[PDB]
Formats: sequence, structure tokens, C-alpha cells
Amino acid sequence: YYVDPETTYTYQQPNPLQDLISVYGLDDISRQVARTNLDGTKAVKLRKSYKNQIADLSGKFSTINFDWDLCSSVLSQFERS
Amino acid sequence: RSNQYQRGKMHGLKQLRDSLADKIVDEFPELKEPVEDIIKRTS
Amino acid sequence: KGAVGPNNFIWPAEDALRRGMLAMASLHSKEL
Amino acid sequence: PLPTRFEVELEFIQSLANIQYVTYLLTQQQIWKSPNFKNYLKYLEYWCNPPYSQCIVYPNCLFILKLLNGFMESALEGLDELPKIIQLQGPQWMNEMVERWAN
Amino acid sequence: SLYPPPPPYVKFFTQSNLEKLPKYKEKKAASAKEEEITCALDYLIPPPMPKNQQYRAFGSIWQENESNYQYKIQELRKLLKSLLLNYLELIGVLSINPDMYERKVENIRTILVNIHHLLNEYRPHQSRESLIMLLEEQLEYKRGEIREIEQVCKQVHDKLTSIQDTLRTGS
Amino acid sequence: PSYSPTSPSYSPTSPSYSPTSPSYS
Repeated sequence: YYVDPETTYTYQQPNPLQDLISVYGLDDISRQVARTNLDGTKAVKLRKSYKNQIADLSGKFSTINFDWDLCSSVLSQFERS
Repeated sequence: RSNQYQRGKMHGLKQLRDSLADKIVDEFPELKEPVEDIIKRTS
Repeated sequence: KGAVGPNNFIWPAEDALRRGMLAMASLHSKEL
Repeated sequence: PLPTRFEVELEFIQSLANIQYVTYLLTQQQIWKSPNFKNYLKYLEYWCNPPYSQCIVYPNCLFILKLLNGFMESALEGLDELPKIIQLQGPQWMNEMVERWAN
Repeated sequence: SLYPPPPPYVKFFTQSNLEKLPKYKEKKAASAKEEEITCALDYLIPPPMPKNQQYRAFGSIWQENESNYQYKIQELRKLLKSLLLNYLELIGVLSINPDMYERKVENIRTILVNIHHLLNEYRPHQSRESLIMLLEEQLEYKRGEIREIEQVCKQVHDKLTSIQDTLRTGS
Repeated sequence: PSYSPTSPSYSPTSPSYSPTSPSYS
């Protein structure tokens, strides 16, 4: 009854059966931040937040219309007092 | 985990419809021809 | 029992009589 | 549009089947005291024959009015016993209605 | 209130109106040789059946010896086969491309609905046929009752004849 | 002790007189 030879359904693209990571050559970043290396050992220690991306900079991150010349002069007068 | 679930459910559904097509052909030969077309309609 | 299905009761429904036109007919009995 | 007297009288007859309606109607003194209501009740008796009986929705009131007919020579008194007696005599009255119709 | 008021005309008809109804209807018939309400006694005259033989209520309308069906059978078999085939195709759709699965779902339901329409036209054709299954059950019950009645009185007559022979032998 | 308890004098047959009127919306 509903068998219509004119109605053809095409495969969904991209196919989830195939390796969707390698479809567009998207393996570099996945390998970079992979859970484990090819041998299964842990690559780097893992944590939650941005703090360790600023550790190289100097500092102690223990806890995580307009007249510029006039303001600079005011600050200079305040400091000289 | 979601991708593995998707792949496993795809394999399960594939075997489901393969077995169903096979048995519908077996006990109902007269409907065998559309069933293959159904595969052609799906695959 | 907890699902009030319309138009199928053993006895005439009170809501059916309320929604029936006899209610407004009695209300409009002066117009009769 | 305004319904005809057929519709209102048929709906009154079918609503007479409700025990709550009968109890409320008999609760008021002037409804039973006035002969007009009982005159209308006896007038309603002529719906037990075809083709009028084909237009009914609940056949139980067919006996109830007849039972109400008995009420004019049985007494108001007995109003309290009405729900208990209808609940108790529902089986045999339904059986006699079935015998009158289904056979 | 919860209970609608009694109809108004109910209060117009006393016992005097009931007893004067015969002369009133005689006068009305003599004069006559939607009905306007010119007198309080008009309602006791039986209402006339509408010419259209129709009655409307709650938005719904209402109005002989008992007093190709093979085409319908083969249609229902092919419809069942097509329903199974469409169920298989729909579950295959769910398998491969479920995103458009509903596009077939209601379609299948239509077939189910068409089977339900055949099964609705089939009711005034099954409901009366209940009286037929009842026919054979009471017929066979009365035949059983009848046959056990000639059986029991024949075995009584046989006993009487045996007793008669026994008493004749003792003579 | 207790000389005699009271006989059950329930009257379920009493129809009650609860006024019902605010049903219409």
C-alpha cells in the first residue's frame, strides 16, 4: 500500500558507523588531549581550571571623553603630597 | 560513551531488521519482494 | 474510575445536564 | 435556537433516573404538595410505548417514574429510604426491565 | 442551583384541567376542521413528530425477517499483510533514519483506522447477529429439556409395563 | 464497673439536610 518505488531514502551523512573523527582529518587535537597515549600510560596530569596556564608568568596566584593626562596629573599631585 | 551507545544500537537495529526480513520472507514468501525493496528503501 | 470519560456513564451525568440546553431553556423560560 | 418541548420533556424524563435529583425534588414541600407535578408525572406515563421508547437514553427511569407512580398511593414518608431501597432493588428491577425488553 | 427548575408548563395543569381536557380537545378538533400557545390546555395535546424525523441534542444528531463479504474478507487480509509490511518498513526507518520516522507512523495508523472503519460498518451487519447466537442457545436448551422429558416419561412407562408383567406372572 | 453499655443507635437511613447550591460556575 505504502510501497512507493519513487520514494528513495539516502544514507545519512556523515555515517555514524564510520570513524567520524577521521572523516575530516580531525585526529591531531584529539591525540593531543587524549586520555591515554598509544601505550595506555598517562601523558600529563589532569586538572579543572585556567591557573596553570599563567604559572609561567611572574606572580603569586595563590587564590583565584576621558582625559588621561589630567588623571595622571591628579595622581602625581596626590602622590607628591 | 554516547558514540559507543550509538554504534551498539545501530548494530542491534541492523540485526533486528535483518532477522525480521528473513523471517517475513520465510513464513510469507508472497511478501518477499517488497521486503527487499524495504531494505532498498532503508539502506 | 479516576479518569472521567465523556459521554459514557451508567447513569446520566450531572455535567451533561449542566451543559445541556435545558439549563439555558429554563434560564430563558421567560423568552419561551 | 429554542429547543422544542419534546427535547425538554425527554431530558426531564432521563434526568428523573438520578437518585440525587429525586431526593432533591422530594425534599421541597410544595413540589409534592402541588397536584400539578403529579399530574405531569401521570401525563409522562405514555412514553412507555413505541416509538417514543426508542428515543430514551436510560431505561431505568422508565421504572422509576412508575415507581414514582406508586408513590402517589404509598403516602414525604419514605424519602429517607429511597437511596437504600433503590440500591437494594436495583438487581431485580434491572432483571425485570431486561425481561420486558431483551426477551 | 445544582438542580435546574421544573419545566414551567408543569404548574399549569391541575386536576380541573385534566378533567376538562376531553371537551377541550373535542372543541379544538371541531375548530381545526410550531403550534401557537393560545390556551393553557394546549400542551396536553400530544406533540407532533417532526417531519424530518430528526432530533438534535448536545451537538449530536439522531434519527425484517429477524423480528460480496468475501471481498471484505480478502481486503482485510491484504490490509493486515500490508500493515505488517509497513510496520517492518517503519521499524527499518527507525533503525536507519529515525529522524523522519513519524512520516510513516501516522500512515500506518491510517490503515489501522481503515480497518477500524471496516470494523464500524461491520457493527449493524455483529450486534443483531448476537440475537442469532442467543437463538441457538435457547433452542438447544429447550430441545434438551424436551428430550429429557420424553426420556423420563418413557422410562416411567417402561417401569409400569414391567410391573404389569410382574404382577401378571404372580397371578 | 460499667452496669451496661449503650446499644448502637446509628441511623444511616437518615437522609440528612445538607444544602447544595454553589455548583454552577
